[PDB]
Amino acid sequence: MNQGRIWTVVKPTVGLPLLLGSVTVIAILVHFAVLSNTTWFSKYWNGK
Amino acid sequence: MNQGRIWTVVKPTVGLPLLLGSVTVIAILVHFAVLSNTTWFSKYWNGK
Amino acid sequence: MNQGRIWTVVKPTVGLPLLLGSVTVIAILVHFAVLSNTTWFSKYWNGK
Amino acid sequence: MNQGRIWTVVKPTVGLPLLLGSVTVIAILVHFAVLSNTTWFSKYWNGK
Amino acid sequence: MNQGRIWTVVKPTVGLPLLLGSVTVIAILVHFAVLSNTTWFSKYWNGK
Amino acid sequence: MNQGRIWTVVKPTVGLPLLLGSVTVIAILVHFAVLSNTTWFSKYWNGK
Amino acid sequence: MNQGRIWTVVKPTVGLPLLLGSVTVIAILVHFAVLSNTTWFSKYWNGK
Amino acid sequence: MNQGRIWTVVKPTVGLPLLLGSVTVIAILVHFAVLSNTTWFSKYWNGK
Amino acid sequence: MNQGRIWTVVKPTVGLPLLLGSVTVIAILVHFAVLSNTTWFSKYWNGK
Amino acid sequence: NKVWPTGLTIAESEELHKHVIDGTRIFGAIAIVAHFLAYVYSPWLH
Amino acid sequence: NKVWPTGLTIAESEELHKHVIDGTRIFGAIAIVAHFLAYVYSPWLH
Amino acid sequence: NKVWPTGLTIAESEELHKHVIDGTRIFGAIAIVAHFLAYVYSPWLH
Amino acid sequence: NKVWPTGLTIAESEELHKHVIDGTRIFGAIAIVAHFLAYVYSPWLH
Amino acid sequence: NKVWPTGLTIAESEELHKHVIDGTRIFGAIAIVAHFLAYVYSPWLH
Amino acid sequence: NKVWPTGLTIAESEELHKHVIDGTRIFGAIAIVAHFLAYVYSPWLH
Amino acid sequence: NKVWPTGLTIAESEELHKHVIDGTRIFGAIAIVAHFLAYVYSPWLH
Amino acid sequence: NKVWPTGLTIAESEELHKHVIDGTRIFGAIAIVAHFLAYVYSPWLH
Amino acid sequence: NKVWPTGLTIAESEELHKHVIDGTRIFGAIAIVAHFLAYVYSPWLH
Amino acid sequence: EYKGHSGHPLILKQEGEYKGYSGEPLILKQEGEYKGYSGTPLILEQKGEYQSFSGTPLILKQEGEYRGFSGAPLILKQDGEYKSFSGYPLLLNI
Ligand code: BCL
Ligand code: BCL
Ligand code: BCL
Ligand code: BCL
Ligand code: BCL
Ligand code: BCL
Ligand SMILES: CC(C)=CCC/C(C)=C/C=C/C(C)=C/C=C/C(C)=C/C=C/C=C(C)/C=C/C=C(C)/C=C/C=C(\C)CCCC(C)(C)O
Ligand SMILES: CC(C)=CCC/C(C)=C/C=C/C(C)=C/C=C/C(C)=C/C=C/C=C(C)/C=C/C=C(C)/C=C/C=C(\C)CCCC(C)(C)O
Ligand SMILES: CC(C)=CCC/C(C)=C/C=C/C(C)=C/C=C/C(C)=C/C=C/C=C(C)/C=C/C=C(C)/C=C/C=C(\C)CCCC(C)(C)O
Ligand SMILES: CC(C)=CCC/C(C)=C/C=C/C(C)=C/C=C/C(C)=C/C=C/C=C(C)/C=C/C=C(C)/C=C/C=C(\C)CCCC(C)(C)O
Ligand SMILES: CC(C)=CCC/C(C)=C/C=C/C(C)=C/C=C/C(C)=C/C=C/C=C(C)/C=C/C=C(C)/C=C/C=C(\C)CCCC(C)(C)O
Repeated sequence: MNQGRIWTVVKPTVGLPLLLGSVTVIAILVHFAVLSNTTWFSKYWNGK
Repeated sequence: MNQGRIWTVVKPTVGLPLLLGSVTVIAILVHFAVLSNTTWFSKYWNGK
Repeated sequence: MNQGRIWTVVKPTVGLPLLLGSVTVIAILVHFAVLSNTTWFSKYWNGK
Repeated sequence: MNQGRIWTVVKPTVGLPLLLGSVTVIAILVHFAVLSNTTWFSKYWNGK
Repeated sequence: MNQGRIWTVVKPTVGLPLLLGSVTVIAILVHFAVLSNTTWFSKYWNGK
Repeated sequence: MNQGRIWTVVKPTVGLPLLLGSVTVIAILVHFAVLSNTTWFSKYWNGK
Repeated sequence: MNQGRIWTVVKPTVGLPLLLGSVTVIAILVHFAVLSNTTWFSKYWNGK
Repeated sequence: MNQGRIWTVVKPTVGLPLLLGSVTVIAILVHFAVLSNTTWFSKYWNGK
Repeated sequence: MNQGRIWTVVKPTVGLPLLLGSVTVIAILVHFAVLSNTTWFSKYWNGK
Repeated sequence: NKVWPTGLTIAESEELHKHVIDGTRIFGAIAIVAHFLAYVYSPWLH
Repeated sequence: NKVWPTGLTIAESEELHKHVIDGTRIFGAIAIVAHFLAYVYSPWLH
Repeated sequence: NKVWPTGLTIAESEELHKHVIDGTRIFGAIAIVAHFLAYVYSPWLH
Repeated sequence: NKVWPTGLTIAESEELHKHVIDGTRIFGAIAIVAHFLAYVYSPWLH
Repeated sequence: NKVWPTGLTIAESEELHKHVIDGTRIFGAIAIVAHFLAYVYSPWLH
Repeated sequence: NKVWPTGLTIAESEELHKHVIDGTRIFGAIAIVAHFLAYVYSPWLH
Repeated sequence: NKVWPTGLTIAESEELHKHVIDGTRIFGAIAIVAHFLAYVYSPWLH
Repeated sequence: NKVWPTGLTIAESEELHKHVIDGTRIFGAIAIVAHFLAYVYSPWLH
Repeated sequence: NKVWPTGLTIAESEELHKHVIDGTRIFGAIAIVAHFLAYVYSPWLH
Repeated sequence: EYKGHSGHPLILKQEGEYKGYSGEPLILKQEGEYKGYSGTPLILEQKGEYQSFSGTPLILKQEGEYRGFSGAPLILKQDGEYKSFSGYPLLLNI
């Protein structure tokens, strides 16, 4: 909340796509991590 | 519905390909996830 | 049929290769998925 | 046959190497698929 | 704290995205390392 | 021998490296394929 | 201490991020090596 | 010894790095192949 | 000691990073090779 | 108004974003139907 | 009208998009038949 | 003030970063609700 | 006629695409023969 | 002073690096707390 | 004749492609010998 | 003196390398400590 | 003679390729000895 | 003499390459010692 | 003109406009504002400063030297030469 000068030196053409991208990549990885290492999430999809 | 100015600073030649692309890559990854980690989807293709 | 202006802002030298390429890559991936996860498509090549 | 204007908007310096290259890559992938998922292609090399 | 001249010769357009990015990648890798090589972290998610 | 004009629209600085390079990559992949899927080639190195 | 002129011909915009980045990557690899190939480092995190 | 005009159409700044690099990448791949598929080379390092 | 002119046609901004980088990558690969394929180097870290 | 570094004006960008949101709402509508079918014809919540 | 940043007019873009849609409809038509063949000659729904 | 090398003034940069923070606060709000749901319906903290 | 953004006229593009289609038809014919040979010797349909 | 090849003066570089160091020290502060919590709630040293 | 977008004339392009054709023939001749030797010494067809 | 192709003089490069060397000496010093800690607390040579 | 698109003349290109030829001969000459040693000391043909 | 396409004269290139030769010799001289230590303290030839 | 080996024709070409094989229309015209399908509105028109959600404040101003949240100092100054932290010399010279 005090860093807002950052876009004077980091170009938003790289900044926003890398921000919006890597945050989504982290979300994917956390879902894969919990999926690979828990029974309850795997069972949730398997249903029944 | 507030960000309509983003294309003034993120170039559509990268923003729109990455948007449409990564949404598809997410859909691929969710399909591989449910396929690899469920019986019923694996069975659905094996048929009978 | 509603989006036909997209090529005013997405350059065809990238948007057409990426459309044709990714549609092919999606097809390759669905084949490898059904191959890896079914008996009959594996058996279909193995013959007899 | 109607698409012969595509090279007015997709540059041949990329479209031709990608077309020839990806056709070769698709060929390699279909060979590796049948090689891995069939006995007879594997046995054809193992000989006797 | 000696190196404050570095941005005279390393461009912040590359410097800051790599610095923020690789630190985030290192954080991910250390979580995957401890997740793979410990019972208690995996057991923490599995719950019960 | 019809395509003698291809180097008018595909630049030799890319076409010749991609040609010589990918041919070599194909040779490597075919060697690895026969190595992975035959007893006699593995035995040819293992000796005696 | 002889190579002080190397930055007259290697551009710091690439040579410094690669020097800092690769040394970090090397360090990450040596940690993953010793983690995978030793009991005690695996045991150290598992604790008790 | 007939191709010596190739450097009029393939730039040495890419052709020489690709040559020296790929020749080394080939040598690495051959060593990994003989290592993974022979007893005597695996034993040569183990020594004793 | 005959190639001293190579830097007239290979640009030091890439040839020096590629030389120093790849020589390091070679050393990493040889260490991983000897590590994965010997008892004594694997044991050296594990102690005793 | 000025052309910004992407070459669009603010008004052109806002007209562009009308497509992105309409497309996203269309994608949402199809996906909600696809989830309803996947609920009816799979054991997911069932 | 003006050339937009891609170098196309709106009319040249819309004339181009006719190709992209015709190609998609041809691809869709072949795929519908290929699914019917796979339904007949495989256990998928059968 | 001057345009900096990215082509934004300080004031334009600050008005951009307002969106990044508001976006992050909206992301954080949805994520907290998602964690509350995942607590209520999973063995995570049980 | 004008040179389009790739540097080719429409006529030069269509002259190029005659090679791409001729190459595709040659490749298709050569591939059909190899599928016939594979059918003859392999158990694929046999 | 001159603009260096990155487009920043020395003083502009110093003003930038003050943010990087402050950000690093904030990251360090959060990490110490996160390790302390992990020490309390895991067998790590415990 | 004109230099085309690659900076070669048609005559320079054709004189280049003669090297590609003759190089491919030398590769083919060397490869055929390697397949013959492999047939003699391996069980491939043998 | 002349600017070399990287945009630095010899003296600016040599001053730059003073930072690079010192940065390695600091990294080396921390590493010798971290190895000594590992020798004391791990079985590595112990 | 002209500088070609790579910036070399034909003579500069051919004087370069003499290094590529003789460099390949030296690499070949070492590789023969390395293979001879491998034949002598390994069960390869032995 | 002229600057070649890399920006270096022949003399500047040859003065640069002396660093690459002696850098390789230093790396070789360390590597011979590292191999000698591995021969003494590991079963490689031993 | 290219002859080709796989017979004739090798291409189809069309005089006035593209005629589709998959029937007509191939595209929809748009005479004005975007006539979206998923109802309205499609955007919110920002007339002034950013009328954010998630409350206020939304940024903190900087009015001088940066006040580090981790205290001070944030930098060590340099004057006349690089003060080494690992002894001298740092460089040899030719
Ligand atoms: C010999 C194999 C040659 C070939 C040689 C010829 C010759 C010679 C002629 C054509 C002609 C035609 N070719 Mg051709 N052509 C081949 C590949 C193709 C393929 C493809 C593989 O997809 C297609 C779609 C076409 C398309 C066509 C039509 C435009 C046209 C047929 C009109 C006609 O009189 O019809 C009735 C059809 C016929 C008389 C013959 C049709 C032959 C079919 C198309 C061959 C298919 C390949 C076959 C199964 C495998 C051949 C293997 C090779 C021997 C190695 N060619 C290959 C590369 N083609 C003719 C033309 O221009 O007429 C005005 C013509 O004179
Ligand atoms: C079938 C071979 C061609 C084809 C040839 C034609 C022809 C011929 C016509 C159209 C017509 C129409 N086609 Mg078309 N079209 C194809 C692919 C498509 C696809 C698709 C997803 O595949 C779509 C959505 C469309 C869209 C449409 C509309 C733009 C148009 C008016 C429809 C209507 O309400 O008309 C009224 C009509 C009907 C209720 C029935 C029309 C059925 C059409 C002929 C076939 C549609 C696809 C079919 C159901 C599925 C694939 C079949 C297999 C390929 C065998 N085409 C393929 C590539 N199309 C019509 C038109 O332009 O009218 C002015 C028309 O007569
Ligand atoms: C196929 C149907 C269309 C659709 C057709 C319409 C129509 C028609 C109207 C709106 C209107 C609205 N739409 Mg819409 N809209 C769709 C998708 C969306 C989605 C979404 C995430 O999918 C959202 C958030 C919106 C947003 C909105 C609001 C801006 C607005 C007021 C809603 C309301 O409660 O109206 C009152 C309630 C209704 C009109 C009932 C239906 C509203 C809900 C939101 C639609 C849900 C669709 C469902 C998820 C998918 C069904 C798909 C099947 C193929 C049929 N649309 C899909 C793509 N939308 C309205 C408007 O402009 O008001 C001023 C309006 O008249
Ligand atoms: C409705 C959910 C909205 C929201 C709506 C509001 C509203 C409404 C107000 C603020 C206000 C504030 N918001 Mg907000 N805000 C949200 C998310 C955040 C997050 C975050 C990480 O998620 C942060 C750091 C902030 C930051 C802040 C401060 C700038 C300010 C005073 C906080 C305080 O002490 O309130 C103390 C508590 C109150 C004033 C009452 C409760 C207000 C709401 C619930 C925010 C409390 C903060 C808390 C972390 C939110 C968690 C929400 C749950 C995920 C549902 N908002 C989400 C997106 N925000 C206030 C403001 O600007 O006043 C002038 C205010 O009144
Ligand atoms: C509240 C936590 C804040 C913080 C708030 C402050 C405050 C407040 C002050 C400093 C001051 C200092 N800080 Mg600070 N600082 C933090 C993080 C750091 C870290 C780090 C790796 O995390 C470092 C290396 C520094 C560095 C420094 C020095 C430059 C300076 C003198 C320290 C000293 O001996 O004070 C001796 C002591 C004092 C004057 C009073 C007590 C201050 C204590 C010692 C601060 C310890 C922070 C500790 C190392 C890291 C955080 C622990 C976690 C919060 C659990 N800060 C975080 C972000 N910092 C001080 C300063 O400017 O001195 C002139 C000062 O007053
Ligand atoms: C924590 C200590 C500091 C440090 C503080 C100093 C100080 C203080 C001095 C030097 C000086 C020297 N330093 Mg220093 N230096 C460090 C790290 C290094 C490393 C390294 C790989 O880590 C190297 C190779 C050097 C190199 C050198 C030489 C150029 C020079 C002594 C030459 C000599 O023999 O003079 C003859 C011998 C002497 C004058 C006295 C003995 C000096 C000894 C040899 C310094 C040994 C440092 C030791 C290996 C670091 C331990 C790190 C960990 C704390 C374990 N420094 C670390 C970061 N350095 C000296 C100088 O500038 O001289 C003009 C000096 O007095
Ligand atoms: C891994 C596991 C187990 C689980 C993973 C779990 C997980 C993380 C899931 C995450 C899911 C996420 C995040 C989903 C996100 C989905 C989103 C964001 C969808 C967006 C869709 C966007 C569309 C459809 C855009 C269409 C644009 C269009 C049509 C644009 C048209 C533009 C034009 C015509 C130019 C006009 C020019 C002129 C104005 C001049 O006319
Ligand atoms: C992995 C698992 C288990 C599961 C995965 C499941 C999963 C996710 C599946 C997803 C599937 C998806 C998304 C499928 C999407 C398919 C689509 C979109 C197909 C599109 C086809 C488009 C075509 C054919 C375009 C041809 C364009 C053409 C020919 C253009 C020609 C242009 C010209 C001539 C230029 C004119 C210039 C001028 C003269 C006008 O100026
Ligand atoms: C692996 C395991 C087991 C575990 C992994 C554990 C692990 C490490 C987890 C790490 C997690 C981390 C780090 C999470 C970080 C999350 C963050 C940072 C989220 C950020 C969200 C940002 C957003 C939503 C930004 C929206 C921007 C927006 C909307 C911007 C709009 C801009 C505009 C309109 C331009 C205006 C132009 C003009 C001013 C001219 O008008
Ligand atoms: C995996 C297995 C089993 C085995 C693998 C084993 C294996 C191979 C290990 C290999 C290990 C290796 C090789 C390690 C090498 C480590 C090295 C070399 C470390 C170097 C550190 C360098 C640093 C810290 C540099 C900082 C520079 C800095 C901060 C520069 C600052 C510059 C400024 C301020 C600009 C000034 C501007 C103006 C001049 C105008 O004042
Ligand atoms: C996988 C298995 C089992 C097995 C794999 C087996 C296998 C294949 C192994 C292969 C190994 C190979 C090939 C090893 C090769 C090693 C080599 C070649 C090492 C070379 C080192 C070079 C160095 C250190 C250069 C330093 C340059 C320097 C410092 C340059 C300084 C320049 C300056 C100062 C600029 C001056 C500008 C001015 C002022 C003059 O204008």
